[PDB]
Amino acid sequence: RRRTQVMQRELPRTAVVDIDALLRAADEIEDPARALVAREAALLMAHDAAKYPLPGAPPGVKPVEIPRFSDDELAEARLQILMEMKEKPAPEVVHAIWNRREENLNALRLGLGYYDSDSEDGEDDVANIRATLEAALDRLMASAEKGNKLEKKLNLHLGGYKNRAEMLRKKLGEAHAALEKARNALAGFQVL
Amino acid sequence: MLCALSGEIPEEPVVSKKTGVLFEKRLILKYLEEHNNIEPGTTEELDPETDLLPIKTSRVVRPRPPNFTSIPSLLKAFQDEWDALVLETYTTREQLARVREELATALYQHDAAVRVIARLTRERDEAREALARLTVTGA
Amino acid sequence: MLCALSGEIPEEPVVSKKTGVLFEKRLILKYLEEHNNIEPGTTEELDPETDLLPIKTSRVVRPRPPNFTSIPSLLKAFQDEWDALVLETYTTREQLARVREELATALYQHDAAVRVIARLTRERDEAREALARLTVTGAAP
Amino acid sequence: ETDLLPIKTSRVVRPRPPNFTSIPSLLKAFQDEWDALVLETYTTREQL
Amino acid sequence: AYTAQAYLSARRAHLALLDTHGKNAWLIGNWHLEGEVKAVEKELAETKREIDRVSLAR
Repeated sequence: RRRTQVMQRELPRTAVVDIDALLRAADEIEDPARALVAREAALLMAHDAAKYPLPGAPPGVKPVEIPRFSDDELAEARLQILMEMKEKPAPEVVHAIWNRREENLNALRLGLGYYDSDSEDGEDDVANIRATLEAALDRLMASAEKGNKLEKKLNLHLGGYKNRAEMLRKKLGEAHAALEKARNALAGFQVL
Repeated sequence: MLCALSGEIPEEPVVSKKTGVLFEKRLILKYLEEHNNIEPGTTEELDPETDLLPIKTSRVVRPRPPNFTSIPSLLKAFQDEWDALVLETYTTREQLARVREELATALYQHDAAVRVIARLTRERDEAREALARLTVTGA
Repeated sequence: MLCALSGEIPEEPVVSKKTGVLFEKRLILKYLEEHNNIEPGTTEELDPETDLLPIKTSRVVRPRPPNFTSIPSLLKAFQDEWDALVLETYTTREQLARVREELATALYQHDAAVRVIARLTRERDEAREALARLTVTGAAP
Repeated sequence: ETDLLPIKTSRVVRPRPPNFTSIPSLLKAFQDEWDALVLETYTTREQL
Repeated sequence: AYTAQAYLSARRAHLALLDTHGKNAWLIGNWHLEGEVKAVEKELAETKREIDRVSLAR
C-alpha cells in the first residue's frame, strides 16, 4: 500500500528508472506545482522500480523513503480535486479529438513515442525515425532468426512424416490411375 | 469424416435418414440390434433398411489430399488469419479508445489538481507569512 | 451499413436483439468464443443463438473492377490489402502502447499531485492551528 | 433442398507444413496451387 | 520493417502452434491418407476381381 498502485496495476512501466535524471528534469519545470508533482512522480517511479523489481530491471535498486499519508487525507484530496474538476467532455468529443490527432499527425508518426508536440524541427524527427527504423530492423532480424531456428527444428522433427505423406500421395495417385484403367478394362470386357 | 460409434474411418459409411450421422455399417447394425433399432444419440427409432443410406464414393476426379498446399485449405487458412487479424484489430482499437478517453480524463484531472495544488501552495505561503509576522510582532 | 466487427458490409449480417448492432455472423461467433459470450462494445451478455437475429435482404452485388480481370492482378491486390491491414494493425498496436505509456505517466503524475495536495493540506492545517494558538496567546488591542 | 442430406461429423484437420507458416509463404503456395490447377485443367482439356 | 516484423511474429506464432500440435496433425493426416489409399486399393481390387470373374465365365 505504501508502494505506488501504478506498478501493481496492469499498466506497463519502464524497467530501469533514473531517479536523478527525472528529478533534474522535474526541477526545470517553471510551474512550482507542476515541478513538485513531477518530482514526487519521479520519487514514486523510483520507489516502484526499487520495491517492485520488473523483468530486466537492474538489481540492487535503493528504495526511496516517502512520508506516510492517511486514507482520510487522500480521500479529502480526491474530493477536493473532484469538486474543483471541470465538466467532463463527452466520449464523442474525445473520439473526434483522437481522430483529428490521427488525421493531422500521421499514423506512423503517432505510433512512435518520441514524437514530442513541441519538437517542430525536422532533423529531430528524422533522427527519431532513423532510430525507430534501426530498432525495428534489429527486432525483425532477431524474430527472423528465431523463426528460422523454429522452422529448422520442425523440419528436422517432421521430415520423415512429410516424406511418408508424399509417398502415400504418390501411391494414391498411382492407385487412382490403376483403378481408372481397371474400370475401363472391365467395361470393355463386359461389352466383349 | 469418421464413424460416430467406432471413431475411425469407415470403409462402408452409412448416414441416418433422421440425423445424418455417418457411421460404419457393421457398427450401425450392431447398435440397432442392441438398442432395438435405435439410432445412437437419438431417442427416435431408426430402421436398419430404410433409415440407413449407404455412402458411395466416385473416383471420377483426381484425388486431392487434405494438406496445407490445397487451394481450399489455403483459402480457409487465409480466411481464419483475416478473421483473427480483424478481431485483434477491433480489440486493439477498443483498448486504444478506452486508453485515450482515460488519458483525456487524467489530463483534465491533472490540470484541476495542479490548479488546486497552486491554490493550496498560495494559501500555505500566506499562512506561513502570517505566522512569521505574528512571531515577529509577538515579542 | 457496415458490420461493427470488421468495418465492412457483412455477407450474412446479424443484429443484436438488445442494442440493434449489426455484425458478421462468423466475427460475432469468434468474439463470443474468445470473450466468453460478451457483446462487442458492451458488458451485457449476448446469446449467439437467441440474441442475434439474421437479416434477410438482397445480396450486395459488388461491381468487379476491370483491373481485377486476371488471377495475378487479384493476387497482387489481395497481397497489398493484407500488407495494408498488417501495417494498420502494427500502427494501432504501437499507438495503443504509446497511449498506455502516456496514461501511466499521467496516472503517476496525478497520484503524485494527490500526495502533494494531502501533504500541503496537512501543512496548512498545522499552520492554521499555529496561527490560532498565536492569536489566542496574543493580546489583540 | 429435399434430396440433399448434410453429414454432421468432426472437422477434418488438414496437415500444416512448417514451411508455410508465414503469410507471404502461404500466398506463394496459393499462387503455385492456382498455376498448377490451371495447367492441370489445360492438360485435361488437351487430353480430352 | 513493421510489415516484416508483423510477418515474422505471425510466423513465430504459427511455428509455436506447429510445435504444439504437429504430431497430432501429421498423425491425423497420415491416417486419412492411408485410409483413402486403402479404399482406392480395395475398389481397384474389387474391379479386378469382377473383371477376372467375367473373363473366366466368358
